[PDB]
Amino acid sequence: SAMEDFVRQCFNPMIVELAEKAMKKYGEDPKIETNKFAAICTHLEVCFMYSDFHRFEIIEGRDRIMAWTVVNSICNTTGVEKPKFLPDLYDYKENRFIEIGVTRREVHIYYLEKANKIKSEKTHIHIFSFTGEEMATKADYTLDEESRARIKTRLFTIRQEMASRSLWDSFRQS
Ligand SMILES: O=C(O)c1[nH]c(-c2ccc(-c3nnn[nH]3)cc2C(F)(F)F)cc(=O)c1O
Ligand SMILES: [Mn+2]
Ligand SMILES: [Mn+2]
Repeated sequence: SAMEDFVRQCFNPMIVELAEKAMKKYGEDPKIETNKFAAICTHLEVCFMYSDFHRFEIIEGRDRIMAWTVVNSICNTTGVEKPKFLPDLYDYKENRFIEIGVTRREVHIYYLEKANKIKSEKTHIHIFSFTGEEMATKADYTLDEESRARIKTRLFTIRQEMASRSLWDSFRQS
């Protein structure tokens, strides 16, 4: 499959390995579910890049045992309410957990979907699009403009790399 080849060619091995590990744990072949492989890699990349702006702690990518331990630790020290779902990042400046969404669809459709999933208003929600559009909780975008633009540039580049290889149409409809 070209998609698997693109993933290994445009994402760093650490992201590719973690993505494979996530899917392989639940009995999913990154070769059969190629478009899901790409999305997990793309989303993980965004989470890692968002954290490099320590103001952020990265819950995403960690195994469930390590991830919940980090969340439990933060919650006991900060007094922040324990989230029902494992969140992606934790802002230490704004003292709140953050959920990061990446969507091929329109930002608002995904934002409301994620809000419904985590009816916890404590968890901040930031949605990015491959079209350079972003929606966040209370329009607090957290990161500086430059930082945020760099994430959106990578997302657009991923989209165009897929499209040069004629893979974007399948990805957007999945
Ligand atoms: O585990 C998490 O925490 C997590 N999981 C996802 C997610 C859920 C379903 C699919 C899928 N696509 N096609 N079939 N399934 C892909 C993803 C991916 F974005 F990770 F790729 C999104 C999050 O934002 C998140 O935080
Ligand atoms: Mn997550
Ligand atoms: Mn997420």
